[PDB]
Amino acid sequence: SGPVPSRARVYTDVNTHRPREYWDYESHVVEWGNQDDYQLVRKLGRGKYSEVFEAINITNNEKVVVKILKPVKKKKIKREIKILENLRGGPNIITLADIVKDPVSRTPALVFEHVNNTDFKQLYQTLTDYDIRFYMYEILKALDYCHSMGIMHRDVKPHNVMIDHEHRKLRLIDWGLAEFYHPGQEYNVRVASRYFKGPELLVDYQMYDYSLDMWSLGCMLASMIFRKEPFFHGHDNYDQLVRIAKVLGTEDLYDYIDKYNIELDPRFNDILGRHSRKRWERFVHSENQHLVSPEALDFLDKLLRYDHQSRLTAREAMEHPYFYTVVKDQA
Ligand SMILES: O=C(O)c1ccc2c(c1)nc(Nc1cccc(Cl)c1)c1ccncc12
Repeated sequence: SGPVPSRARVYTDVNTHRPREYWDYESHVVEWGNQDDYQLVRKLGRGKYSEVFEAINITNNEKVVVKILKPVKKKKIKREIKILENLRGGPNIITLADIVKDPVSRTPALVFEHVNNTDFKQLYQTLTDYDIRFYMYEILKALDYCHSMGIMHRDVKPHNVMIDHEHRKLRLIDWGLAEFYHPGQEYNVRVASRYFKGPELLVDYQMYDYSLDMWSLGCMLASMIFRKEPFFHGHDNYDQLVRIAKVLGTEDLYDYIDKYNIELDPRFNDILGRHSRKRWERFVHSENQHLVSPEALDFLDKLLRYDHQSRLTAREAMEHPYFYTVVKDQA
C-alpha cells in the first residue's frame, strides 16, 4: 500500500509562497572572487567533502575560515551557497563572507566568519546546568529561524555548533547537507551523522521534515545532561535503531511503523527484540545529577520521539519551562 504521506506541522508551505529563485538553487548564478584576497594560515581539519583552513583577508587583516570544497555535484555547491545566502544575518547562523576560487586549480571555496571555538570534547564537561539551557536556547534560535526560512539543517551535532564560550556566542555551521522543505518530497535518508540520525532515517521513511533536526537536538541534550557522549552509540545504522529501541522501547517503534505503513528492512525483525520504554532516571548518577531536573527530562522526553510529528517544534521548544530562567535573563 506504500508509506502514509506526511507534512510538517509548521512552516509547511513557506517555500511554495516564495519566488522560485529562492529555492531553485540549480538556477542560482554564483559570482566567484579570487582566492588571492585570502592567505591560508593553517589547516583546521578535513571533512568528508572539504578541507577547512584558518585564513587572513589581506585587504583588511580580518581572520576568516576558508572551506575548500572537494569535487561534488555543482548542484550541491549551489545548494550550500543558496542556503547560506538565504540565511545570512539570521540568529546564530554562520556568515558566508565570500565565495572564491583558486586561480590555478579552479577548486571552489567558501569563506566564513571566524568563531573562537572551544571543542565540545573539552567544553561540555565544564558546562553548568544554566550553560546547557543557555546554549540550547541559542541553537533553538538558529533552528526556528532556518525552519521558518524553509530549510532543514539535516546535520545537527556537537561539531556543527561552534561556541565562543568567553563571549557566550554560538554559530550553527556546515550547511552542506541542508535542504529546502517542500511538502510531499521524498528525501534522501543518507543524511546526518549516525549517532544523530532520527528513526525516520533508520527505517527509511523519506517524507521527513524540519522535525529531523529536533531529534538530533534531543540526542545532543541527552549527551550533555547525562554526560554520555554520544547518547545512542550504534555500531551501524541498524544497531543505531536497536540502541534507540532499548531506551524508547519497541512498542512505540512498532506503533510508528504501523501508523506510517513503513516497510521495515527484514534484518530488523531479529535484532530489535522486545524492550520496555526506560525511565530517564535510570541515566542519572552522582556525576551528572546537577545537570538533570524534572524540566530537563520533560523537555528531552518531548524531543526524543519516534513519530516525527509528535516532537516539539523549535518554537514550541523555546517556550518550554526548561528555558524560563534564560528568557527572563535575556530581557
Ligand atoms: O563548514 C562550515 O560551514 C564552517 C563554517 C565556519 C567554520 C567551520 C566550518 N569550521 C571551523 N573549524 C573547524 C574545526 C575543526 C575541524 C574543521 Cl574541518 C573545521 C571554524 C572555525 C572558526 N570559525 C569558523 C569555522
